[PDB]
Amino acid sequence: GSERQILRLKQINIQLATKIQHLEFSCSEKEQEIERLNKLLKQNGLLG
Amino acid sequence: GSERQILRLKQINIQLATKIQHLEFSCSEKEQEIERLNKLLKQNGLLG
Repeated sequence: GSERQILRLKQINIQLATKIQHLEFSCSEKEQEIERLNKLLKQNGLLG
Repeated sequence: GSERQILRLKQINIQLATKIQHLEFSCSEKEQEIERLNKLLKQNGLLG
């Protein structure tokens, strides 16, 4: 009964650990874009 | 025994699920930041 949770949680945790690495890269990619756009605004006089 | 192993797996689980929620919120806020920057660029003639 109860012990069957062990494999379920082990496998879910592996999936979640992988998902964290894919979201870290996606978030980082968006940060690089924000920096690029900020610079473009700054070079054009529009970032204060 | 197995009860304690399960408790530990659940704690890891919630730690991972909480980090995913956070990165989903962070990613979304960055996409909104990208939208706002793009709209500024568009208004100042920098996006064609």
